[PDB]
Amino acid sequence: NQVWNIARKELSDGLRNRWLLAISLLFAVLAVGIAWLGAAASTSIPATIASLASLATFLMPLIALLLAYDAIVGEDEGGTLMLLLTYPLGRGQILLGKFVGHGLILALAVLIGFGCAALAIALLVEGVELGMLFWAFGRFMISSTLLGWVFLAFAYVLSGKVNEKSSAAGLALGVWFLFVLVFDLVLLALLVLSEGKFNPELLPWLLLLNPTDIYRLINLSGFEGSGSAMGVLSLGADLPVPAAVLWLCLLAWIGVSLLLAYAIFRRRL
Amino acid sequence: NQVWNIARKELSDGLRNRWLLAISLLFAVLAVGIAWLGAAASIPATIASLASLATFLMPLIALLLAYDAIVGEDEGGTLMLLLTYPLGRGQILLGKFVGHGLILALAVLIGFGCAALAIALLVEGVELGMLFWAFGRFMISSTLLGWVFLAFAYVLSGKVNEKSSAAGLALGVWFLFVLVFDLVLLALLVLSEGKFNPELLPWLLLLNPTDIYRLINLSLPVPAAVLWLCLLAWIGVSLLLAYAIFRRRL
Amino acid sequence: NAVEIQGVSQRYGSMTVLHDLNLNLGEGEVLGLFGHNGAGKTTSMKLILGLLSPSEGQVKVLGRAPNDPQVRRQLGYLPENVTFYPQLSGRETLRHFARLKGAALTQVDELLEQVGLAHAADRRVKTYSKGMRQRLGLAQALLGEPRLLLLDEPTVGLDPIATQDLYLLIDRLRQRGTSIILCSHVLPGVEAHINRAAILAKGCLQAVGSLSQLRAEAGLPVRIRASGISERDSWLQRWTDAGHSARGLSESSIEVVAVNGHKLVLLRQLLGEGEPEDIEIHQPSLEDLYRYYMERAGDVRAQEGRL
Amino acid sequence: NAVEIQGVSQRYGSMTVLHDLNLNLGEGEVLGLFGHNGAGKTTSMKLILGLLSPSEGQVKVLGRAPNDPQVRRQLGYLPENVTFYPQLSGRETLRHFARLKGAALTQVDELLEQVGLAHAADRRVKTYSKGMRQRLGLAQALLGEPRLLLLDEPTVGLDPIATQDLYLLIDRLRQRGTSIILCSHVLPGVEAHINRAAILAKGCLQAVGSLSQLRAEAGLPVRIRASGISERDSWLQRWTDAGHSARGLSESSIEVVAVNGHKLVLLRQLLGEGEPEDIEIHQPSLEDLYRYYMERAGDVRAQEGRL
Amino acid sequence: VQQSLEPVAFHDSDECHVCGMIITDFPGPKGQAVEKRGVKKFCSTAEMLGWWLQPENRLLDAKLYVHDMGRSVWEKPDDGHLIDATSAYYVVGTSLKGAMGASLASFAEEQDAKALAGMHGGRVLRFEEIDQALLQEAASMQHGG
Amino acid sequence: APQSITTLPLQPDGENRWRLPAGEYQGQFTIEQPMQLRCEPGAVIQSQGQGSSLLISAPDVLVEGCTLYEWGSDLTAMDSAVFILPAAERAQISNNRMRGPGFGVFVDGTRDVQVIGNEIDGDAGVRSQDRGNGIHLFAVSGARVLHNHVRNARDGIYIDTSNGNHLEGNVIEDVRYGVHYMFANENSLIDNVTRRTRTGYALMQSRKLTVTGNRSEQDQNYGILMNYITYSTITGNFVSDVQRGGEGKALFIYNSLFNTIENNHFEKSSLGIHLTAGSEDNRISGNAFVGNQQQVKYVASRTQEWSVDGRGNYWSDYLGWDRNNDGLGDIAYEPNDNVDRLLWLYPQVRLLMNSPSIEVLRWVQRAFPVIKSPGVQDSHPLMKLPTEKLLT
Ligand SMILES: [Cu+2]
Ligand SMILES: [Mg+2]
Ligand SMILES: [Zn+2]
Repeated sequence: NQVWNIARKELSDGLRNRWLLAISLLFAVLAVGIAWLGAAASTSIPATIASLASLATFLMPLIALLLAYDAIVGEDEGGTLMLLLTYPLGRGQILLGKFVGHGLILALAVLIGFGCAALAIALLVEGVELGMLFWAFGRFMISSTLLGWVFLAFAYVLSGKVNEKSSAAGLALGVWFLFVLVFDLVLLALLVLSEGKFNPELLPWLLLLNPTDIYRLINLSGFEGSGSAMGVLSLGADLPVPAAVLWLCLLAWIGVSLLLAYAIFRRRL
Repeated sequence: NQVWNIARKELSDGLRNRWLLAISLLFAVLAVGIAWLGAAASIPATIASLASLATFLMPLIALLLAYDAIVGEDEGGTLMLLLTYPLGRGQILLGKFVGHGLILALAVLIGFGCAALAIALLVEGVELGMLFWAFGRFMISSTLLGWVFLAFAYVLSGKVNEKSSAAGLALGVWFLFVLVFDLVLLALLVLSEGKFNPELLPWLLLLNPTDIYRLINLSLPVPAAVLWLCLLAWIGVSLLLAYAIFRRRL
Repeated sequence: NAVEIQGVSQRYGSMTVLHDLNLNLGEGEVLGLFGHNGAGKTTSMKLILGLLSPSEGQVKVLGRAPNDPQVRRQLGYLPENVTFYPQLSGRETLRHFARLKGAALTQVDELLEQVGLAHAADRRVKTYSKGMRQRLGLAQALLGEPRLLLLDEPTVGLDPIATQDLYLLIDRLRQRGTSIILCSHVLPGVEAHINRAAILAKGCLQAVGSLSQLRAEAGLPVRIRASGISERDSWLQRWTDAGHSARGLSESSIEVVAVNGHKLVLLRQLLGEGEPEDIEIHQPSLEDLYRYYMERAGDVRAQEGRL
Repeated sequence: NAVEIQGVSQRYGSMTVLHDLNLNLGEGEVLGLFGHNGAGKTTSMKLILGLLSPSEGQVKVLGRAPNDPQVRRQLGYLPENVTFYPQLSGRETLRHFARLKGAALTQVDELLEQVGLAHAADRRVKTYSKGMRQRLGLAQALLGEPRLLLLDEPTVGLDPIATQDLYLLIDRLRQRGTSIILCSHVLPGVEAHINRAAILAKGCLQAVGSLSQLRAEAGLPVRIRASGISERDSWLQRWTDAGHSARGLSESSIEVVAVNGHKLVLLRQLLGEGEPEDIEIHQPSLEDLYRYYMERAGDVRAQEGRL
Repeated sequence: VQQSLEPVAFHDSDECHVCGMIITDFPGPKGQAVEKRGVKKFCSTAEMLGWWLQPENRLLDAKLYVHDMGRSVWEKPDDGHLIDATSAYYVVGTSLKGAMGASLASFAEEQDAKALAGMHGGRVLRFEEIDQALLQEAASMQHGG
Repeated sequence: APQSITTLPLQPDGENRWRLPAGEYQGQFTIEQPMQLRCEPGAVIQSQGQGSSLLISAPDVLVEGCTLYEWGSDLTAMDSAVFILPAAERAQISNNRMRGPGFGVFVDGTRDVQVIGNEIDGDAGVRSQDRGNGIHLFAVSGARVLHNHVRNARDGIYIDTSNGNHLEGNVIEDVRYGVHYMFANENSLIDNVTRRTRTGYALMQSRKLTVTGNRSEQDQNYGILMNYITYSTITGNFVSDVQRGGEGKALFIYNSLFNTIENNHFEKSSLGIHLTAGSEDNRISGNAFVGNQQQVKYVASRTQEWSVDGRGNYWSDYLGWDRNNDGLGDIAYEPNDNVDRLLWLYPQVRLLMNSPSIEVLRWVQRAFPVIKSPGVQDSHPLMKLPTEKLLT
């Protein structure tokens, strides 16, 4: 299978990037520091759960968009895309191989960070039951890898459209700024400026249009704690959906964007 | 003079930049919004918030302008062409500095006259004597801060050999001179549990040009003119260092 | 036959790009493609490579359809400007391309000793010059056992020695049954190694054939110069009896232009009287034939001191 | 005499990149610098342009020092792979260079008509191809009234018709009095246009002279290709006993590798026995002379399949 | 620093730092806090140790001096006897009338502190175990009922 | 000291009721009989420069309507005007203008005093150290002072060790302390007005006292000073525009305990409320914190909840929403940050105040709840103003 050949090239290409290594080391040391702060303040479990969720939300889209902002537009202007099209390959094989390689890099970074944090929690806090810790941290790695794959597909969509790498970097910066900061500030301004009198039924349903809030709604299901620890995500308690609908919505956010990236890459010539 | 001949080309090439236009438009929009929020709720809170916004964004504009002034011309191959012209290495750097300084002055004039016009239109009974003086000092200090980071970009561009490393060094310069210095000063204040010498902190506040801008716009054993002299020294020493780096490359 | 393009009239919508191109490539030929106006050469490139589907006619590469794996494992393509992956090394890029083409990995060693990259097989591609990247592109082009090479400017940035050695390797490959298509804008330099030339203008194929059949079809003046001639005053006028204009530029550098129909009597006149030093029999080269065939398709010479 | 190098020896530290170079370019002459082993071409190139200083030697460009402000106003330079400011137009860049060079702006549009960039003069050069960027780099090189031009690969990416017109423009500028130095890694294409050659080995200067002097100094064979004068096998035997090679080709083609020292007697018999109607006699060209002159200073030949 | 050790004499217009009341109007020992700038003055020792237990003033380099009641009369203390408050003997629970909080009578010797614990039934203690809860309990047991 | 019957005693009615006519008199005077003297406008009882003007030692005296002027100023001799002994009982002074440099109305043990509606405008001289007290109450029980008007004195309505009395409608202007209470168990003051006073209402070492409806306009230093008071009730007060003189605090809680602070209104001050570290666990719910530069000062790391029975306070800088439409916000309000605690601990951080790193730190506190220290937050804050009648 040529998909594994493209993925084997992409793994060794992406593991030699130094910005990725620096940001993954920063993520690991920040997760260790947040775990040590939670252990020192320990019951402070929802505070450190929300802090780890916010750290992963701020850092893992950055890792995915730094990996895949030049996957298609960097091959086309590098002259190797036409060469690969003359090789016995399709376009779905190239896209699937790049997605598999970058997803393996994302899963490796997630596993390193949330293994270091779990080891720090296990060594620091005495008498901690492993039945909650293993379940919560496994949910953390699975949802973090899903969020990274969401932004990988976003980067593939934004890279298959442009014809220059600088515009791809600008669109990646705009995508990172829009989904992380701008959407929550827009929702907060809509809630504050209307005092909760602007469509009270439809407003909790707008949280499903941002994957970075579905991630925190997944990871704040077990330990709500206090109502001030979420801000706008206190609107998520009014959602009548069960817990698996958020997982299905994250999978749909992967799939729809991957199909759109395949359509754009197929049309592009 | 060849300085103006290079400065006109630098003016045209900087005004035809998409990233600079986008960041300047966002800066003007944020300044108008800050003026609107200050007018709806007077003078020194709006001045302080605009000073924080300028301290956030004006190093970013000055580093976006000139991170590839020397290394980008070397990679494009026109740097070898320009040295065969009847030209000097000092004249090239001086013309680039003049053009980028005029671009930054035009940017602050637009994005600050918009805020002043919004303040004068929305709030009445505020007259014009204090507003003109405060805003004139404010834009002059903003131009001086932009010229400081312009000279920093001219220092960092001549040392490197590739355009990608210049962006990383400009990002490190932006991080170190805005966030890192004040954070380690605060950490030195906390970890020394209050027995730090009170005569030493306002004089190590002079080692970062961003807080010199805040001390200018927030009016301190220092007088009111040594801040301006320190800002001019921060322009001049970095310009001399950029010229000394440029004269010894290749 | 290797390439059997028949009746292709490829269009980009409301305008006609290619118009009735009938090109038959044999086995062991080094036929080259020339042309600068219009996208006639590039559309033919993508038609042979299978990147473009013909709107009319049929393209047959190696007997089969040009988008099959069995003809894409037997085809070598060297593009114009390939940057490759700057973080990978020389061995890893060739191993990746050999795994993609399904070739053997041991050849990855031999090809790296075949062009120039035995010493620099461990350094990254970001520390490579233009000629080294051309060597790497040739090395991935010769992967497996290709039967059709489609090189696009193979000697841009290369050595004056490696150019000669690359053409020697191309002659070795054409002596074993492979067929090469060379595209280049440097017409002096490829005219000593091709077997056929195809000139394209305005989308149409103006002339095809060997370099002797092109000179037979195109009546062109032969530009013979007898440098170091013994006598020049009667050499100004002895060639003009049969219509060969005798124009001189130095003490003895006279370029007599003939009519290509009286070559025996001019050589008899040159050899019976007067002793020469080094006669340069300047036949109409590929540049002059290209100029004539662009003029025949509709073109005007530029003014003096222009372009 | 423009460029009067009188014994420079450039050393980048302990090792000497350039060692004892004695070049003397004439007025109204055309020189071609060739060489790839050491960095003797680039260091002498920077020595002429004034971007470097001789550690032990003298350079005189146009009579004065190479870094004079009056010398540099009458000097043209076309560098390698130069891309201009991509957001400026094709006319604003030329206006900027004319203001920097102290020329007249009224010349500028005339140059935009001379190099063929009249239609694309109001578009940004980020939409330019390689050929139009080379035309823009030539148009800035002909600014003012230059007396010495240094072109490095001036015909890369250009059309063949544009290449021929560029060489016609070079000869027209040479007739007025300017002196041109072209650097090229492709030797067929400039061989008919240079008046003098200069081959550089690893820090040394091998041979300077015209092509006749180089062919006289180097005992190089002459290559004759004929298509059926009388017979291949009948003309195979005649060159063998007199000390010349005769290649046994396939059919109806005679290849003669002769010594070009006794050929004055030899071609009389070839005239007397058959027709010259399909023949081509090639003197040892620039590639063969380059191969010999870099074989004379080391650099042994490669294998059967290599490079 | 030698500039943080001199005790400043009490004037007739000196105001307490917390209550703001005229200091030289009430009986009982007073309190002074001398850091390297100007002096804080208190009308009672129990209003000072209340100021000292705050987290703002704990990390200061202030020297605390308290009036010595073993060499002075309770009705009118004199500024000559101003001992260090960190090395002092505080007896609490007495029925003597203070100024603001508990009647923390200060001494420098064993015998007078043992006496004022004796014929008033109070307890003698040191500086370092003065706490907020003990101060509130003493104030409730002295001014309640 | 001549007797009060030395002046012409024309007798209107036969229940020991006399009527002093208009005109000026001189010297000190003493009442020793149960008399019901009622003066007329123009009856000036101006003494020379010294002595108690009207010394009352008699039960059931209903002196009403004098124009006492220029009594003494010797405070250690207690040179008052209406010195009233414990031997006197049921004093009922009413409606007399009063001007002098000493004590206004001094009572030192009389039960059931009824000082009602007097103007005790003092002298504008002296440095306010020796201006004297208008309405000094020493060791009093069962008193009731109503509708009085004290002006330009020292710490005027001064209550010292009193078990049970009522304060109502007293307007107090240009004094040092408005109402000063020391050791006053089971007390009550209702609807008092305090203007331009140096610290306003000072409550020091009292217990079980009720502070209801009193206003405080344009004070300085402190609005209401609370010192060592226990089991109290602060309900319905209105503190407005406390300027600097301290930096200006509307409420200053120091060494206090289990009190009830509800339904108040602290506005336009530099500090809305300053809670000391030793005073914790007080019932604080329903107040309005509008217009203040800083609302709560609590420099500690112990958590404090400021909402009882599910209802909290109104905060002007609160940015929240009420989707359930119950009147209470849907997110908790944190009045303080960690940078505020760093500024309160280390004042040199005042130099590093407008820095971008400060805003970065505040955003880090908002995004990462681990680094947030426990504070003074209240769950369910109000969305509208709870007190409107206090705004009038
Ligand atoms: Cu008091
Ligand atoms: Mg609610
Ligand atoms: Zn006190």
